[PDB]
Amino acid sequence: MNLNATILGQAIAFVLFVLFCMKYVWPPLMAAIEKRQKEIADGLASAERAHK
Amino acid sequence: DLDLAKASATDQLKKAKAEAQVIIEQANKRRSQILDEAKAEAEQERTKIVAQ
Repeated sequence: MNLNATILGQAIAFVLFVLFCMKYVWPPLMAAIEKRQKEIADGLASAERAHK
Repeated sequence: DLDLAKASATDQLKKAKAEAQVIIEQANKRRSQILDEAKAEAEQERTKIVAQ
């Protein structure tokens, strides 16, 4: 259809949602998920070590 | 499982460490008895030799 200035206004909205997401959203969620994964992995690892 | 293996460990060493000594004690006891017989007989045959 018709190109518009909106292609420029939307580039502001895009970049800003990527920075706030990158900083606040992603790092903590991945931190929590990895914190669960590590605990179960190493707990069972300790379990099989003591068994032997 | 970590709790259980520790308990089994402690108990198994409990059995083995002492039982080694109880069997060694049986050994020493029979040693003492056998030496009693040995000395008694080594004395008793002096009678046969002197009568000869």
